[PDB]
Amino acid sequence: PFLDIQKKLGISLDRHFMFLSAEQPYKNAARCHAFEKEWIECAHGIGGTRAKKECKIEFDDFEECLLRYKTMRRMHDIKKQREKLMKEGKYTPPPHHSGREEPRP
Amino acid sequence: ISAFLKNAWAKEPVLVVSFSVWGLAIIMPMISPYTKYASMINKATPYNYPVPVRDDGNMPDVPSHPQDPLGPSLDWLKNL
Amino acid sequence: PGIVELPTLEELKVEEVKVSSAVLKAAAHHYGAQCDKTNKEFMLCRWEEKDPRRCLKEGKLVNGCALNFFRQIKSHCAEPFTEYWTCLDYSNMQLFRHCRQQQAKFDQCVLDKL
Amino acid sequence: MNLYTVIFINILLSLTLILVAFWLPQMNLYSEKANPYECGFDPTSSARLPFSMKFFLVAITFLLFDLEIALLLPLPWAIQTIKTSTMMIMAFILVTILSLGLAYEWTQKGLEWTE
Amino acid sequence: MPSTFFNLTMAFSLSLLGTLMFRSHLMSTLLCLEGMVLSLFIMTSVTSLNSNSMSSMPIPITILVFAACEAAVGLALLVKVSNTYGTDYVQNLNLLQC
Amino acid sequence: MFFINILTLLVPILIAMAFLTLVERKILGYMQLRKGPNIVGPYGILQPFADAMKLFMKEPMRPLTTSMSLFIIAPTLSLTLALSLWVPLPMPHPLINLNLGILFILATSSLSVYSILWSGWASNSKYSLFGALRAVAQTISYEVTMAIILLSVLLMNGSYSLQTLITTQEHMWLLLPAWPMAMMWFISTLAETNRAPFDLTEGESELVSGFNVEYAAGPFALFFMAEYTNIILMNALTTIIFLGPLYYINLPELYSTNFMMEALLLSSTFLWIRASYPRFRYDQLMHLLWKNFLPLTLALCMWHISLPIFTAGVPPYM
Amino acid sequence: MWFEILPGLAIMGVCLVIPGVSTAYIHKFTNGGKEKRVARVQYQWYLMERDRRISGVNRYYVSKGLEN
Amino acid sequence: YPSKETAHWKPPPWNDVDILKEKAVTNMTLNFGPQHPAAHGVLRLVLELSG
Amino acid sequence: MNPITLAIIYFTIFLGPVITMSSTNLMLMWVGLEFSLLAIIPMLINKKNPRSTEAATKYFVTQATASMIILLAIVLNYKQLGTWMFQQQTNGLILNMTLMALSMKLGLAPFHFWLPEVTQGIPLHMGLILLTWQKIAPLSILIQIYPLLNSTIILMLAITSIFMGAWGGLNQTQMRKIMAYSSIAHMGWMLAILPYNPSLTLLNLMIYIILTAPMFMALMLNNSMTINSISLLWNKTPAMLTMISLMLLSLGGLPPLTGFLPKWIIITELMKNNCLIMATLMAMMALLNLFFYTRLIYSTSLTMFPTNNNSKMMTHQTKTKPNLMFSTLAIMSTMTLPLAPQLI
Amino acid sequence: RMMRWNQERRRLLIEDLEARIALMPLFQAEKDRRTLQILRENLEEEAIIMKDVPNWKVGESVFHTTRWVPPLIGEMYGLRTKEEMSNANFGFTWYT
Amino acid sequence: MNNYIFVLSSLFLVGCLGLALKPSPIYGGLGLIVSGFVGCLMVLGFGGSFLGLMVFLIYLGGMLVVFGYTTAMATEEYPETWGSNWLILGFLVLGVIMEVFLICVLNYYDEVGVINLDGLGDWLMYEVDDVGVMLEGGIGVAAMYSCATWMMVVAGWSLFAGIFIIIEITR
Repeated sequence: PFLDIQKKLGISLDRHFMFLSAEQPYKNAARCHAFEKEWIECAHGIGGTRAKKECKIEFDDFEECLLRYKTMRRMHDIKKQREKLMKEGKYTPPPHHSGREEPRP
Repeated sequence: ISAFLKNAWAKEPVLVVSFSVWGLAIIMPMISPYTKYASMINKATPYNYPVPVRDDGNMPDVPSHPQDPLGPSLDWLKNL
Repeated sequence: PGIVELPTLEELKVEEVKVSSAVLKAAAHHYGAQCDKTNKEFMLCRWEEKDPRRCLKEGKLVNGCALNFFRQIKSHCAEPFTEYWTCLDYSNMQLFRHCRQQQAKFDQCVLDKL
Repeated sequence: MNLYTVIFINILLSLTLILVAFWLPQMNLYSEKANPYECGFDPTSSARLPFSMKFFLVAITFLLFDLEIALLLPLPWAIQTIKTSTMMIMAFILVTILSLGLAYEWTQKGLEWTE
Repeated sequence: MPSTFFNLTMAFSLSLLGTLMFRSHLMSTLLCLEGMVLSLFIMTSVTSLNSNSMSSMPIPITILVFAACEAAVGLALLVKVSNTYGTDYVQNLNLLQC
Repeated sequence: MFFINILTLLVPILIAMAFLTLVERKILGYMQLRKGPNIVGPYGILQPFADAMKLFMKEPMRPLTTSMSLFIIAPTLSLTLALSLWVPLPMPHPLINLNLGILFILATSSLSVYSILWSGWASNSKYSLFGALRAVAQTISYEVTMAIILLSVLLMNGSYSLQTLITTQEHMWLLLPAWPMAMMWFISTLAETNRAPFDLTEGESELVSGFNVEYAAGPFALFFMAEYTNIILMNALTTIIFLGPLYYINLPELYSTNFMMEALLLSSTFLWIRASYPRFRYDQLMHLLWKNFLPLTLALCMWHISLPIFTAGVPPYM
Repeated sequence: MWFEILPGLAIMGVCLVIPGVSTAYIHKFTNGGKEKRVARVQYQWYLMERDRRISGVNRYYVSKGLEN
Repeated sequence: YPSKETAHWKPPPWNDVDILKEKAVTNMTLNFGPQHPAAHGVLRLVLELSG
Repeated sequence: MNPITLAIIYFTIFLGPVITMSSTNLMLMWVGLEFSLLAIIPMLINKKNPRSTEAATKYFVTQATASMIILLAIVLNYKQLGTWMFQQQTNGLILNMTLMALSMKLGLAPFHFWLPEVTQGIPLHMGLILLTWQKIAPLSILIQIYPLLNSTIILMLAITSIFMGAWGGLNQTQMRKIMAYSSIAHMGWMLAILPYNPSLTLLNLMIYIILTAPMFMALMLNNSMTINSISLLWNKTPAMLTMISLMLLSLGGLPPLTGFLPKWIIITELMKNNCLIMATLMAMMALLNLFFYTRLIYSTSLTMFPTNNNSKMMTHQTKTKPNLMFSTLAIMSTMTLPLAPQLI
Repeated sequence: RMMRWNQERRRLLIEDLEARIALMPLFQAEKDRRTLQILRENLEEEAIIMKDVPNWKVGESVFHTTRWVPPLIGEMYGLRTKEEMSNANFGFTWYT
Repeated sequence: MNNYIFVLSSLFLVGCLGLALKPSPIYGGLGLIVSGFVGCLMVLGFGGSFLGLMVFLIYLGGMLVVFGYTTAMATEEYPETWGSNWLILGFLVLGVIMEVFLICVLNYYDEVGVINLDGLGDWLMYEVDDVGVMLEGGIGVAAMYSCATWMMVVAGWSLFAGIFIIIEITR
């Protein structure tokens, strides 16, 4: 913040709900709690300029957890190949994936 | 002001009632034994799981079994 | 990057309760009393490891304890328990307040016999 | 799926009644019958012209009061908190501020219709 | 989520476009602003529900409150311009050219 | 089967409304020292059927200046909304069990007003405009306090679910804890249904007929069907919220029948009032509400926020 | 006389009793002789789905007790 | 620097008040009758209403 | 306005920016923006004349659109990074839109056509607030995100506004519009130096405020609002001419006066960063400002314009309007270069 | 009366929530095994489907970290049928 | 059901398109009512509840007041609908077809990206706490009474100041 009134006075008007890893009602952690925590603890201390290069792995994991682009790519590719193989006639959907399974408790 | 209050009581009873009820809404919570118990009850209600904590051998108060005497007791809620 | 390490279908096999939600509710309180150490060890495993693949051996002990508990009930207090959880199942939200008498019967039966 | 089914059933019932009402009756359409109604005499002017609203101020004030309603509607879940004192103080401040705004408007003649 | 966010961003874009190009009535411009408000609230709501971030669900309601306050101010300004000129046409709002 | 349940919930409600019309006419006649409908069928039972057939066989007008789309849509919306609102009401088991049933009721009721607004604007007639802009003020009046009253009463229920009120009133009516609010809620229902002493959107005396002046035949009949169904609905909501029937998990029939008795009582009281009182003016209504109920309503909401705390009687959630 | 008002009121009373009684009966009929299990929380949904998978008929109302 | 357009421009008013072409107030003209429930059948009260 | 309205409205105008500069959360900065926007309008439309209403409407529409664009930026940044603050990894388009919308709020070109009209419409004592106090919040929002801004976009806007303000100043005869255009030019400098060293952006903001407030109070003194009107101060109030001349020249930016320090230091930083072309062009075009200030100086202080018969009674009557703050700010703005090192 | 009745309801709610807490460990283990079985079935099928696609690592994670990441419903029910997927998406929202 | 959410979002887009084209304010209000309903449905389908219902309520109230204002001020002898103006009609159809074609283009260029019509409905919900109890959005919103009181303070002040501002603008 431009003027650090809150840090100066020791109060926390709005600094406690900045990210997904902050305290949630009834201790229900948000999606990607672990990833965000890792990224932020990695990036503490070192400046932003250094973090942008030295916490990149953590940030990449975090964005993957939150948006999930690569997961969508992977599932799309798997189901695309499934469709191609099925149209060719070289694959069958197993019983458990088809609709009849031995349902587990 | 006895005169103005007495007149208000008859000519604008609605506002007299509203202001009186608002005043009571503020006054009573401070003046009441039971107020402390609301937060205790809401803390008693167990929405989430009680997470066990590993016994390092030097934790003397937290019990080992739920039926052990040690630990918080809701007798106060039972006979509030 | 690395191949995930899912456990095999064989090691994800264990004898399972196969008893309905009403039954579990009716048996909950005594099942929370007895079978405490086992469940609590498994729960600590879950929370400490954070990896579901690393607590399977303890979860199966949880299942075994549940089976033992229910086998004991079936052996001794079976009929009162059936009455109790029938009455519970009938209720819309499986509320205890509706079946207290049958609850008293079951509780007395277990207290004396077991 | 049940709510969608029942709402669509209601829609279809209403629309079916309308269609029956429009295709069953025997009709005769002519200009004098169709022309608008105004106590037996022809319209001195169309009804699309500006129509002054004499309660515009109260109408706008309704917007803000309804948003206050929105702010207050979480109270039933709020009371299930642990910070009961904080919740009480905040709700009391909110409602008292509501009352003060209404009182100022009243004393300033906001609610008296404009002539 | 992805398709929904794309369509919602397009909706906000269209409402912004509608606001930027006028069409005589100031009331319609106010309505376009109000529609952008709707789209933004929906964006925030879906984002929070997707992330299970219940600490950020207090914020869409603040968006609604402040958007309502500004909309009320806009309506009052419409009332004043109407009192001045007899209509809400934006053409009449051209005095300050000089 | 769900469709059979839908039929059992719709058809009886519509018939009950149909005969609410007859009951109104006969009660008013007797209170005014006349007998009312009693020649069409035995004791006038067939009067609603004759009326409905006549209305749906009369030619539906389509006035030239009107906007056909809205002029046709509005009645459909009125009937659809009035019928829909009966969906989640526990009697004692709701057909559809909604967690936020009260908010759903409020949303549907609020959208109800748009039927009147759009019909009046689409008529493109001066009396139609008068009716529509009177309905606007009627809404601006009741809507401010309806939400607060529901909040205050639900502050003893702990959740917006309707079914929870069945348990809330297990050992007592909510009327006793909140009789001051019950009265304000009753007047608010009187206003919302647009009925006397608050029937200012269709007041025959002032506007030949309001929003419905240009409507005729079946399109017209839908408006009145929705009006009377809404009367029954709102009195049912009052009966469920306040004046809780007797619920015992052993017999839901007891709840159903007791609810019927009380709902008929209140619906009869609506007509009682209609015949007993004059008509408010459409600025006096707003003044009444804003300057009498709202000052009291806010104080009562404050007090009912305080009550669960200083009495340590927080409602349970779930 | 005021008695002649009451035929219409009786028709009403019947027509408004049918909804609730029918709903209760049909809910009980279509949910295995037991009132419909309300799912007002993910916990209740999970319990119902567990029963659905356990029953083996893909029905949540079918209850398996100690015998299973 | 006057140009083609700016010739018709005029200096702004000293006080910000600007003399405006009068806005005639056109009250609506309702026909409270003849056929009205309150007109007693034969009155064409030509009401001139504002709001 | 009754006292309670004055208290609440002025307090909200003061609150908004303070919230913006003391909020760590983007939604709360947006809340501060909305506070300022809502609260200013009644002060603008206080007069209730036809021009005032139109000025208030223009302000409302423009600022509402800007606020919505900023809110879109905030929401999309949330969608991306699960947080309420802009990070180095934030998508570039989000920052571009934020800069663009805060530019619209600030009045920078090419989103500058709205400011002159509103300033012309509104009275002077509110023109001061509009051209001073309402810029602190948006510029604070930018400064809090300075390391991530786009040099190309910022320099383009800055040079555009310098050129546009300089050219617009010449034509106008109205003092209110002249001060609007001066505002545009100085903001152009501020944003030009923002991405490189925001300390100098804040220095320029301070000096511009400290120079504009005295000038606005000078205009308020005799409600002067035109070149012709201000030309009569040699008769109505001779004393002020010296400081008015000095202050206009400073705003223009002549060396001995303080106005040089902002421009000189900013040019120095830009040259350090190798921004030679933009620095040269901005310095060159900042001289039209001196031209259309020198015309004012000629009209008021150096030449004596024709007066009226009735000014004699203005002479007769007494005056008690100039404040202490006028003298303090005017001297401390036009006689402080020798203390420049302490300022930067 | 409302105070006393509400207090009674609070006690009953605590009792029911305690029953849930007592039973939760069993449900957590069952869910663990079920989700792991679903994941491994998916892996087997993926092994067959993507046998000959040029460059595919069958069990490759999309995450650098080796920590366990809970599987989201898309992964869990992706290869199953539209019925199961739509159940996972709407079973609770669309009521019971 | 697979296309449920995408259809709702497209309907929202169409309602917003109509609003942008800006017919008479009456039709604008009607269009925004439909759009608010569809948005509430989208939020409901995304696991929300209180937020969707609140948007619907507040928007119904807002459009009520707006309609009242339009009948008085924003009115014309011949209000223009969407279809009345041929340019509006043509651009309505153009916008609909343009969005259809843009959807196709984005799908083709990025088979998986902003839009995944193939695989649509497979990513609506990501995670859910299966055995939880307190996960309802009303709880998060009510948090303003405990953990985010600053939000309440600022919003309440906004409404309070709104009262005075509105009165003095309308004086």
